Amino acid sequence: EVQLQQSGAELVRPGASVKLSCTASGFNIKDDFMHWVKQRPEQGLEWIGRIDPANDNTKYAPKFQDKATIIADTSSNTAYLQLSSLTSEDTAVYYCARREVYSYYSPLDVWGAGTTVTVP
Amino acid sequence: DIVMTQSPSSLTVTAGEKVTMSCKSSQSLLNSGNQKNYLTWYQQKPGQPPKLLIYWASTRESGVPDRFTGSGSGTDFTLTISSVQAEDLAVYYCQNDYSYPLTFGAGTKLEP
Repeated sequence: EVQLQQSGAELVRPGASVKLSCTASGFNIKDDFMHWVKQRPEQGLEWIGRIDPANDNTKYAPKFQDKATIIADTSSNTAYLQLSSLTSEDTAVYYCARREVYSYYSPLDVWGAGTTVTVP
Repeated sequence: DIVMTQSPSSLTVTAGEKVTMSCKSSQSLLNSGNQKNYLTWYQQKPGQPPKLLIYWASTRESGVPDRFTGSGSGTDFTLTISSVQAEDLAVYYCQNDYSYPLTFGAGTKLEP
């Protein structure tokens, strides 16, 4: 089947940076859009941004754009979520999802297991 | 931009019982070009990743049971389940899949 393998949990000190990985299995990301969603203990989900591994174009949420950086390495079929200067507010679970662009319509079906990031 | 509002937030249910959830969008999600509404529903159990239940506000994902019915148009949508089961106790989110940025509702948690 298709699968989105995510890296392990993280515990960083306020001010440090962090890189999260979302490796794809069963499909080449060069044909899917890699999105990133953040979820705090609250419950509500929040879109952070996406990227096009093919062209390298990105798309962030205005509130995240100045903190998150989504990178992609086709050579390794991996997408990254770089978070800078962490604060308590950054403590959450970060999932990675995909969307096939080469098709009429396709929702955000497959998702990664989500990697927890605790700062405090 | 597009605000997703779901209600009620919490809902005590009993097995076999029918349940109705509502999700209202800030602006219309109906694409006049294909008459399809870009709204999708999710299910989330604790310690588990979000799962796709329905997209285009009413089309069931390959796999989900019929007891999951989504409907509504443009601004108002609702989720329904005829005779809720036990493994139906998660949180359900509706999501605007029309335009950027993608927005999710706060969700409705089904309780014991």
